[PDB]
Amino acid sequence: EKRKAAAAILSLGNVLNYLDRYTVAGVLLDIQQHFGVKDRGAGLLQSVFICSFMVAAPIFGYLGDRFNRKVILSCGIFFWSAVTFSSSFIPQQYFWLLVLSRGLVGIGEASYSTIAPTIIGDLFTKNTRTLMLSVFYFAIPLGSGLGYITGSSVKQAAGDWHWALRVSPVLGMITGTLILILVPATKRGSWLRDMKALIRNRSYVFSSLATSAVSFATGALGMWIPLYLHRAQVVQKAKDSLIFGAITCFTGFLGVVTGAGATRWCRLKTQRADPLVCAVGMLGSAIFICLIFVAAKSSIVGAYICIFVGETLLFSNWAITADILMYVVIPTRRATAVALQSFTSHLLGDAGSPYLIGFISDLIRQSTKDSPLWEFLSLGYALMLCPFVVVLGGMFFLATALFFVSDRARAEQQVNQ
Ligand SMILES: CCCCCCCCCCCCC/C=C/[C@@H](O)[C@@H](N)COP(=O)(O)O
Repeated sequence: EKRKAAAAILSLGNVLNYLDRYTVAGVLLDIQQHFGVKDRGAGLLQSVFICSFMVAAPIFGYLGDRFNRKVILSCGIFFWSAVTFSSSFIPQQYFWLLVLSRGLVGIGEASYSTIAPTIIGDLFTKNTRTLMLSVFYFAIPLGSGLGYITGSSVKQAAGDWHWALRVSPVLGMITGTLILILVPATKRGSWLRDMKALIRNRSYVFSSLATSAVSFATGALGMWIPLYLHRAQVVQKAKDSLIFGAITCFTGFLGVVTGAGATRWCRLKTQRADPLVCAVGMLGSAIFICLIFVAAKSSIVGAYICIFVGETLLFSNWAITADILMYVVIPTRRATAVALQSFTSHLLGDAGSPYLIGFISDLIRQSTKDSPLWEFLSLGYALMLCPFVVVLGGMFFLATALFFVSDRARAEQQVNQ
């Protein structure tokens, strides 16, 4: 009751946590025409969000261990909710204010993302704990798709795009209030040596690189596909991001389910089933992601079908990389491994993926005739680097597969002693 409600309100907070990152991505067209910026600043928004998130996350993992986790969590939520509401009133000439507010929202969300799973893990035990944490993660695809749908529908209804940013913090105030009320005051229960031991961990290194490629593809695509689809529709002379949000929710759930089923099918034949599957999914999704840019030139329904299948296949290896890190890393180094892997996946992945895609798009457009057709074509050419990164991530998962047996053998050897 007390702890099941706490888990419920923390799951709602995570829904809001992910609903506030993709509200900007679902209204990006209106932001560009309002502020007059090109693809570069549009990518810079999400890049600054992720660059602040990945730097604040370790610090809040260090502050939550020392001080009250629930106080930091509640102050974080309220803080990003306020930054989101206050930034909705930014006038036209201050785009740097909007980018800096995106960065501040990323700092606050880092507190929640870092501290809420520890609270849920400390409230529950065993299977109860495993299910509860799962419900918390269930909010990633639901939150993302709801962010897309919310931004698009609120811009459609209100006649303005700021209301996309204005409607969500009202729920964050209530979630922070109930986290003050519902969530109990739960208490707490060398890194460089662990890093020295983990750099020689070939399977951990290559799994981290594969996760970095996944993050690159996910960040760039989730930022730039709702806008690429709109440009495709305009050249093929709102709805796009609503359909994309529905697809995002359903494909996140379906991808987790299908990855679990595939690994459960492959446990009968290969000891390297966990990484190998992760590779075959990636080289699968890379076939379909590229097809997004082949179908959208002629049909948007084909683009949606390819998004569906490629997003199901890209999201299948989300829960299997955690399996690999559990398998190959001894539990004393597992916290450092998770922290460093998150930092590496952000830094080499989605911290610069949206800005890189925007910069490539702008550089293609500058050396070429300017037109809606060429806007759409330049964004497609820029986005064609996501399939290449997915191919490299599949190669890195294969390299993890070659060493999975050896590294898991040494991990079991060390934990048995
Ligand atoms: C073409 C690719 C476009 C990609 C766009 C991505 C935009 C952001 C979407 C983020 C989706 C995350 C998917 C992960 C899902 C799992 O963590 C949960 N479903 C686990 O919860 P459980 O299901 O176990 O309850």
